[PDB]
Amino acid sequence: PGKLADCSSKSPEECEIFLVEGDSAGGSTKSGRDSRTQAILPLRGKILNVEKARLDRILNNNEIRQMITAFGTGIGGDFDLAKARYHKIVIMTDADVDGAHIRTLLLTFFYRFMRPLIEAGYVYIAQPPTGYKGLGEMNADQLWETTMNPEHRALLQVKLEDAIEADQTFEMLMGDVVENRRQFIEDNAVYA
Amino acid sequence: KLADCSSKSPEECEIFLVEGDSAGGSTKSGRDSRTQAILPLRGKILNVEKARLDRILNNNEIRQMITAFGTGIGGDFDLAKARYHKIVIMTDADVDGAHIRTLLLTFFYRFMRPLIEAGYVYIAQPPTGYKGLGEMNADQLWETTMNPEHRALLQVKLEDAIEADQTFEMLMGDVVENRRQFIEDNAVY
Amino acid sequence: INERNITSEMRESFLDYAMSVIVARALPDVRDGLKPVHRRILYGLNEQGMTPDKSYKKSARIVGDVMGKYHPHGDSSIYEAMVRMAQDFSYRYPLVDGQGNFGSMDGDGAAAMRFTEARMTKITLELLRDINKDTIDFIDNYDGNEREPSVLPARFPNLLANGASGIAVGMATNIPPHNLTELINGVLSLSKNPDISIAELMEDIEGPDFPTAGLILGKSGIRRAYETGRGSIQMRSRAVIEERGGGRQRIVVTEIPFQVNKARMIEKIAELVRDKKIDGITDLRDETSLRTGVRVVIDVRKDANASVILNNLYKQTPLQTSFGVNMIALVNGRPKLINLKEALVHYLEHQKTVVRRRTQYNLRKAKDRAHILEGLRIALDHIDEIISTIRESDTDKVAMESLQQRFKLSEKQAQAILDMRLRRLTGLERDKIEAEYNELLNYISELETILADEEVLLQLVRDELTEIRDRFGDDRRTEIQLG
Amino acid sequence: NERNITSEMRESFLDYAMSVIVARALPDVRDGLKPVHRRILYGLNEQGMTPDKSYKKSARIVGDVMGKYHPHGDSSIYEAMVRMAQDFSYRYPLVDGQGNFGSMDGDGAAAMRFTEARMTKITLELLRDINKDTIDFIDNYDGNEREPSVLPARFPNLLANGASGIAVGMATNIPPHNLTELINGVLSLSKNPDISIAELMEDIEGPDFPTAGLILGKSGIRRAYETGRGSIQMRSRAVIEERGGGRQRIVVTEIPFQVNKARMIEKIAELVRDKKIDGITDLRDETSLRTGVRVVIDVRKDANASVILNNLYKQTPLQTSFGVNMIALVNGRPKLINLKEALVHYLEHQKTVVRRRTQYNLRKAKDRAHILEGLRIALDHIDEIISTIRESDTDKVAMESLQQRFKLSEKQAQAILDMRLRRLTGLERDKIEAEYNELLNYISELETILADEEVLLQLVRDELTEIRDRFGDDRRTEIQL
DNA sequence: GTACCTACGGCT
DNA sequence: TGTGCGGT
DNA sequence: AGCCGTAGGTACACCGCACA
Ligand SMILES: O=c1ccc2ccc(F)c3c2n1C[C@H]3CN1CCC(NCc2cc3c(nn2)OCCO3)CC1
Ligand SMILES: [Cl-]
Ligand SMILES: [Mn+2]
Ligand SMILES: [Mn+2]
Ligand SMILES: [Mn+2]
Repeated sequence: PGKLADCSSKSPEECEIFLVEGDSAGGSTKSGRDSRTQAILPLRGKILNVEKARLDRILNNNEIRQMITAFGTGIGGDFDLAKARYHKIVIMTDADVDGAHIRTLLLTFFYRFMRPLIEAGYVYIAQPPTGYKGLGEMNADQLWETTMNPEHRALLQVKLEDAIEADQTFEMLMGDVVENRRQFIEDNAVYA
Repeated sequence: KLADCSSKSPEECEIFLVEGDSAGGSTKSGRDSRTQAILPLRGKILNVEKARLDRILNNNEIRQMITAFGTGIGGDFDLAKARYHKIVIMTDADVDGAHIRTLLLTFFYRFMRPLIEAGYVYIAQPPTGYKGLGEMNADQLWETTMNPEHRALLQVKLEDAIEADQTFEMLMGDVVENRRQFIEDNAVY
Repeated sequence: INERNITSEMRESFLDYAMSVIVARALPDVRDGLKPVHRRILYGLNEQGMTPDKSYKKSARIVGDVMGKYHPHGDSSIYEAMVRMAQDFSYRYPLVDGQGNFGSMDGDGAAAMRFTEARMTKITLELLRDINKDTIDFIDNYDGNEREPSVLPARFPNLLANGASGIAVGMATNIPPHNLTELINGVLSLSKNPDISIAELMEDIEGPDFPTAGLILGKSGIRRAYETGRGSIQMRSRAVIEERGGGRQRIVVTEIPFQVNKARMIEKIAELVRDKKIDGITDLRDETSLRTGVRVVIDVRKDANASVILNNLYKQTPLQTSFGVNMIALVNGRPKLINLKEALVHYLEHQKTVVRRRTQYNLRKAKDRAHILEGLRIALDHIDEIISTIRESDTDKVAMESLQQRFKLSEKQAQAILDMRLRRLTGLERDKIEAEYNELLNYISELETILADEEVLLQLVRDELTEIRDRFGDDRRTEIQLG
Repeated sequence: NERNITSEMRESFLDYAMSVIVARALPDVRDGLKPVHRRILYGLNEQGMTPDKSYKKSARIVGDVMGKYHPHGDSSIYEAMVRMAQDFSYRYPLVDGQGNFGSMDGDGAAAMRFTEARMTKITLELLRDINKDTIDFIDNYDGNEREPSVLPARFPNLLANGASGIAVGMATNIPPHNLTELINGVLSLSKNPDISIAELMEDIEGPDFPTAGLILGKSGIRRAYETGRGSIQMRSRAVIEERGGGRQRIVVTEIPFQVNKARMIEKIAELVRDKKIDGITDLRDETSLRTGVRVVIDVRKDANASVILNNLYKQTPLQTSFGVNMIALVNGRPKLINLKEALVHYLEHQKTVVRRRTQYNLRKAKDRAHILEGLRIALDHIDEIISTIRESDTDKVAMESLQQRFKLSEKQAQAILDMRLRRLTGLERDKIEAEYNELLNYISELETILADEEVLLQLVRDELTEIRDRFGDDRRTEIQL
């Protein structure tokens, strides 16, 4: 990918790819990272919701294509874990409600097109500090220390514990039927 | 990008060349669309005095003006095919608007010289108090600058083709020193 | 921690986003009719003193101030929201007075924020009126460095007057604009009869009133929308058939439906002709001008029936368009589908609270001031002793203590006395203070009369609404044809 | 209503050229600033965005500057502010930025909606005394505001941070310099108006780039300082070291000023790829926040690493020249100037600033002492003062009676009437007296300065010396030969 | 100086 | 001919 | 269909000069 700032090592076991929202966050991330083992892929805003889109639209989307090319595993039936270019795919959206939305969109894509990547424990969620509108507001050393430095960071490893329940969760939250999503909000919304 | 007029009779039609879409919107609302066309141009236009012919003919803004005027260029220039009898340069009233005006005049003089000779090229005079035509309301732009009843357009006249030739070369050409000398000789600091 | 279940992550992250979009982005509050970005823009204008009597201020600066203090999002979202509030084809009662290119009915956007300037309109002063009299609750802003209003006093029924549209998560909203005279008359009828029916309210509120005028076909869609919060309203352009010479005719359109892009409607008609999906049209021109107003001309072929052509245009193009009413607003911080009466009830209750709270604030303020005046009367009546007390004191802490004990003064009274400038000792000041004191005692009584009688408070709300109606109420623009 | 095409071209083009020259692309010799930078710093000053305060959002700073001072695009303003915060761009950064402010690889800053900024401590020295009638203010572009024609600039900023600009008919390219050296140069000049350029070069060794590196020889520097123009050869800091197994690598830790690191690396990659350079087996940018700049060029076993390095210098930006062309506005006109001229105009600016400030302080101290004399008379006769006010029906009558009875000016009478009763306490009366006594001493000190040009000049020296001691730092760029 | 993707619901 | 930086 | 309106993102031209 053109936007991919790859790491030096070619040994997947030790390499990590950080997915960020754009170049505002990408610049801080690029300067603060350990370029030997940490690659950065800045992504262009709200990610296509693959649960609502058909294949032609998905495969022609630039951000989706970047992620597929960078991970090197192929997709769906042709997914090959052995070809993964990184053993940690780290979601590092900005610390705002919209970053949470982008995270659900990315997880939707991984779950529907690269499920074994999740099953293998290769998908992580970074935890940048709150109180910053975006990573571009953070200095490179603060980003490194709080979020990317393995000596201090707290990465969340994404776990798939029940596939039937996950299938229903993705369909309900991200699918085309508004009513079930409205019902979920109504049943779970705590206005306090 | 062209917002043409209703009439298809060149004798009564006018095309206003404006600075950016910001100015385009005010202009399109305020005009008399029966006889006034608007072509919004994106920023500083190519300096044709310094550019190669291939780059000139390939430039989007240059192409849009040629297509709009309908006269063709250089040796294929047919004054009879002009779609407007008034080509009005309306740039924002300040130094960058002045610069864009010199760039437009350079293009017209080198590629559509008879258009100038026929008296088809005019300069609009929008009021000085706004550093952009997008700051003005549509009615004020109409009243002060586009309305034939009150506007004060300047008709571009060519008086000496030799002196003009030297002026375009000196001001717009690739030799910096003559431009630096002209500035030094004429600057009133 | 270390691990995160995918299902739990999805449910929690998505709910977090959905709730935020619902309660703090895409849906208007039932009380002031506003979404957060618009409320922050208007509060920003108020805080920087950008009132209708002051010169226009640069749009870029307004947006920068709102962005830094209240709204931690993109400059484009803020500017575009501001621009719409300034468009007379978008807002039935514009809230922003714009200078420069603010976009057109053809979908032309506004000029870059660097070029435009803006200020509040006069009616916006009514949205902000009484905001500094403890009428509404203030909250901390996004970073804790500022205070912002949770809702505006909204001295006119803005939700219904200007309407709202928003696409949230799990739901959306579509509330059409209304005539301010009609709305206030409806609120007044309601204030005199809690049991008023929708049909009776419709004697005041005939239906929507679009800034773009036009026609509404029938009252069925309107009636259901008001009864249930949902209904389809058919909007039709204002069109007439007229002669154009030599026995030929043309259809002339002078008003179009709300939210219809004029240039796009024209391209759709042109498309229909080009693809031969409509018969009898020989020319199509947009003759709209600032002087003549909207004027779209469709030439008809000699001897073709112009009314058949017009009817076909209504069926095949946005010349006729429906407004799908879906009245969702935040009620007590939660989204709710509301009917016409429920919208008016929440609005009236907001007005009662605003006026009640203002009266209470004015009362606390008047009593505080009366207390100070009492201390100043004592100081002036015993000025020689007050001054010697102060001169003998090494610190003002000592002066404060002596003043309070010697003259039976509170801390606040003693402070006001120490803050008094020598010019306050002039001969006519003692009477000037006495006059203010007497007026204040009367004022306190008037305020206490209001807070002691719910009917007096309610009448004060009616009078204030009536004054707003007389000053800002205007004629109906949209004609409702039966049907 | 007819316009000759030749007259139109000449007048419109001159209008544009003159404006770009005096009000856009060229720096003022006195403060080293162009209009956009001056307006950004003035904006920071007026919005109280000092280094002891929290960072302010960039979008807001930019919106304020656009409205009040700079009638141009937000991007020109923001990008100019961004460069002022980059330590690889400014030898003494003028803006303290929070967030992504770009990098040596040409990555841009984050959008202005994300970043925050405030003044750096050294910028306080550019603005110091600006409100003491030290510099002339002018009407802003729309007549609704006032802006500074020039900043007091208490350190030689033109030379310190340098400048580059493309105008019309001319351009400018002034390299940055070491602050300790420049101030020592100004100090030397101040003691000898007839000092030679060679003599000034005992203090000012040559440019000092924020990116360090090396300069080759002194002849290009000397020519530039003598005439305003000269070519200065810059080189990266590179060493040859072993890497194991009898192999070597070239390690670059400093690059030339204004060279994009990523671009320089791709250029080397391109030369290797197209086989236009022999011996390179790997190329890695190992730069990190913790290790600093580190570009590694692995060399094939047994190949001469020094030969390869000399080839990289000939064929890539690893070696780059800085074409000095010292053009600045002097008395509002563009002028090619030498090192001494640049320093002479700066020094004169400092003498004028300090003189004006001293004159301003004297006027305000005399005004305030006049007020305190009024308050002291009031305290001395407080009983009568009170009686006079009490008998008076109105403020105007009280004003007239105070002036008449106590021989007070109108300003004194108004100050007495404005005095709060709390000012009558023991501590407050003493404060009035103490402020007056300190003020008489201060007035005496100011008069001394204004009565002797050598005392004033010495004060300029002392203030420059203090700035040198607090902000002067080590030379970064090594001048070899 | 501008034009374009994405989520979301409803109809030297 | 590409690149440094204030402008449309 | 693609339009409405708050949201998350960001990419390409032009002028002017002087260097290698
Ligand atoms: O990334 C891209 C990629 C492509 C592209 C194409 C066309 C195109 F137009 C654009 C593109 N873009 C971005 C975009 C161009 N931007 C420039 C800056 C402009 N900012 C206005 C502003 C904000 C303020 C302010 N003043 N003015 O004052 C203080 C508050 O914030 C917004 C549009
Ligand atoms: Cl008919
Ligand atoms: Mn973000
Ligand atoms: Mn302009
Ligand atoms: Mn005395």
